[PDB]
Amino acid sequence: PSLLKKLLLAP
Amino acid sequence: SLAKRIYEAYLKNFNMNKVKARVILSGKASNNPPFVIHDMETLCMAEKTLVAKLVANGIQNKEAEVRIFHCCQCTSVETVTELTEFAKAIPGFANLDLNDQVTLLKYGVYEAIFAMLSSVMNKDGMLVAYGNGFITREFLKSLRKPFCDIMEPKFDFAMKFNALELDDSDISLFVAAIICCGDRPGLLNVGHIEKMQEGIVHVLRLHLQSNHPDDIFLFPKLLQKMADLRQLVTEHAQLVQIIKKTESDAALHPLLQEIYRDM
Ligand SMILES: Cc1cc(C(=O)O)c2c(C(C)C)nn(-c3ccc(Cl)cc3)c2n1
Repeated sequence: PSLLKKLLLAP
Repeated sequence: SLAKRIYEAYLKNFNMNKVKARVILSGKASNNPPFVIHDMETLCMAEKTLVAKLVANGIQNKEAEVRIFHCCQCTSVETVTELTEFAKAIPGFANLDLNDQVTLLKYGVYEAIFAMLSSVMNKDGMLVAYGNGFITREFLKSLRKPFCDIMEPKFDFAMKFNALELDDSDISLFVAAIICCGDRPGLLNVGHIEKMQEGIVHVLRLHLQSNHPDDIFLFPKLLQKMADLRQLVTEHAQLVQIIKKTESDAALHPLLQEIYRDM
């Protein structure tokens, strides 16, 4: 789970 | 109404824009005007109020170049965060596959960052620290390699970009076009992204025609600026790798390391 994906998966 | 929606998403998502910046740069920041940073003394004076002084995990007694590095990269981390939220508001972006969203942001964010950075730059220096500091161009050049080589190409780009006299309604569309670029390495749904690109580019083209009727060749000028930015980022990334490899005290934020990795 990359950090950019974390930003994109935000609510 | 695509042009208005993108302009609205830009104003909503970015803490800094050209209207807010020119207010501060013109000397109208009444409460909390910017600290002018023009030598080592005024850097330390500014840091006294603008940076928190931790007890052990601190940047206090790191080298000046490294303290500026940390301030600059933390601003970039927040701009990346804002750019991600901005992209999500671009119609069609959220329906892309997740890996394509990553790729577009991976290659786009720094072209957008240096485009938008022009808004806080003039010939003498640039705003930093959320509009609360102004660090002179000469002072940055006076630092030691390789840190003195980072900002000068960005000032050069910004002088010619600011000469086009775009406003925030223009820039918002320009950044959307940077992000929705069908040319990025490793993209999957190329055809659909090229059509998103075409749609945004079309709205940009129409917008420049309405907003800048005095310069009927403004659009190809801006196409050239997108190519200038991609080259500006590839050269910047090489400087970043030098610093990541040879500068022990310049610890790169993991989000930026992920963006630069394999770019
Ligand atoms: C506006 C800006 C962006 C970046 C960026 O890539 O996010 C950056 C970096 C990377 C190495 C993190 N370094 N610097 C920078 C460091 C010291 C000095 Cl004196 C001037 C500029 C930077 N500035």
